[PDB]
Amino acid sequence: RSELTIVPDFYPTMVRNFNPYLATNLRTTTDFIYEPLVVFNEMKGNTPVFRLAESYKMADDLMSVTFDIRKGVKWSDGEAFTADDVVYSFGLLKAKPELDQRGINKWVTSVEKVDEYKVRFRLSEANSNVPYEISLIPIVAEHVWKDVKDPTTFTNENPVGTGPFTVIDTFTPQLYIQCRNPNYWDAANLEVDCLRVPQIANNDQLLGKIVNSELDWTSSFVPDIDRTYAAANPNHHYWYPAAGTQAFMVNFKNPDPAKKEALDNVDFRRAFSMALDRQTIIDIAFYGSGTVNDFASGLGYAFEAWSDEATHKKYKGFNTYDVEGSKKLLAKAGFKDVNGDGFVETPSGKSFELLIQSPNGWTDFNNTVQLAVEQLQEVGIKAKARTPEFAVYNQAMLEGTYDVAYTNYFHGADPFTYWNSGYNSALQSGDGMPRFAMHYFTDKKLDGLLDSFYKTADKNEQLAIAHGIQKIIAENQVTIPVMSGAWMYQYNTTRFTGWWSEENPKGRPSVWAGIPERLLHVLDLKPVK
Ligand SMILES: CC(=O)N[C@@H]1[C@@H](O)[C@H](O[C@@H]2O[C@H](CO)[C@@H](O)[C@H](O)[C@H]2NC(C)=O)[C@@H](CO)O[C@H]1O
Ligand SMILES: [Mn+2]
Repeated sequence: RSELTIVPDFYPTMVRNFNPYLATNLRTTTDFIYEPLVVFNEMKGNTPVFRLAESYKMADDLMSVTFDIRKGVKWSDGEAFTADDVVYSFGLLKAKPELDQRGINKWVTSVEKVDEYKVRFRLSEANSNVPYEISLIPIVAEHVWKDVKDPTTFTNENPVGTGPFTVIDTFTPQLYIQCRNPNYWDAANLEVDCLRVPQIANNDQLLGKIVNSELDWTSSFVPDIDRTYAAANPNHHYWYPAAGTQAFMVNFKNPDPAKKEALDNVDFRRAFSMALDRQTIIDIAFYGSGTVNDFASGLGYAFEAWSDEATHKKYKGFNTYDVEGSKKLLAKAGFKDVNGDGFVETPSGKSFELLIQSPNGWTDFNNTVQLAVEQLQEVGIKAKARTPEFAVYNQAMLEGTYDVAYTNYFHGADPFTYWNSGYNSALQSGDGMPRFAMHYFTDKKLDGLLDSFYKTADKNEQLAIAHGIQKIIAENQVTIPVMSGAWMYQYNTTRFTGWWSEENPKGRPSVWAGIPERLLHVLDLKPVK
């Protein structure tokens, strides 16, 4: 039996939860258990790869879109996959908005069933990118979930899915094995029988295992990769294609008076920013992987084609290592040390220590925070590294109780994914939404520009919109962008072949939940002969 050992996420222990709509589920639920209608290859310019849906047609006015369901597709329990499943799934999100992870309810007014295998989504507002948005909403089995009294707490321990791996062959606190859907519609193209998911708590435990070659597919941070991982075995391979932005997010509505006086001050944010030595952070915390990001808007040099150089040039200085500039700005801004501790107090003389957040186990981020704390001390800003578990880290943000958090973002073929997910105030409310836009800075014009991006197909018009987004975010130094990272990815050729690589760059190679292309990738693998 071919078993592919994968690590899409860390856990202290394995807790059986296959609910695609809950943040507490196993990260092998979406894609593998519940296959999407379509999987957009974001690397290749967001090209749709059709799976459960055969095709789709967006109306010319961009106010609706139809999807043709592929006939002959079955749930793991033999029942047919039809339009009823899609209709029910979005209806569920309307019934329980906490399960709405994309904020899709705002855009989709209704989801009508044209026929057994055809559904039509009607929008509340024009969005040519709605097909992409729809593709990220998990679709569950209506014949099963209609009998579930409370979907919000349903752990779905014995899942019925459309995906390649639905059989829970083994489940212990330290390991679970997800095997082949006995009724998979694309069975002929699946050459991997089981997904082997061992319990790994953090980057330290992962390193020990990966160098010992007991893993096949991973996307973790690995220190000194060449010496410690690559040079240790000819089957140890990796590929780090460029990815999105990484930055420190500040909470504009921190409940502490002193902290809010600091964080909700653009001069302080710029001074915080100039204190950071971005290159040293990349060299030290990331071992030279990644590039400096001195775009106040967080755009990143990779997307320079979308940048208005003038805007970049004007705020670049506030996003460049400059100790003297940082201290001079703090002083000019009225931030001074009035109690002899070497740290600046707020203008009203209040003391504060910024608790910088980064998830426990994410050593590359943890090291970045500590480096940042030390760099901030140089400019007189008092801070301390905190490493709460991801759940806590994430919660403190949805609830706005954190101070500062270092984080990465998802990355698309253009800056929209980044700007929209990291700044649209619509994504700042609602349980079930990610952390990305939880800085609590809001602007009507910004939201308008963002929401207008896909209302037009005129690239020159979209560029004009992009420029408008750039200058609002840059002007307000909403976050403290630091760098553009990469899709960390490691593969072992000991047991399987067919992996994506620089030489076979089919798309984002990551195995993390949220990278739907992982379904396509796994379907390219085959055990060694
Ligand atoms: C865009 C995003 O939020 N991606 C998340 C990933 O960062 C995260 O993976 C973890 O990222 C850390 C920071 O680079 C790594 O140190 C850590 O090793 C890595 N973990 C694994 C298992 O690869 C994943 C998983 O938590 O979630 C994504 O949402
Ligand atoms: Mn002081």
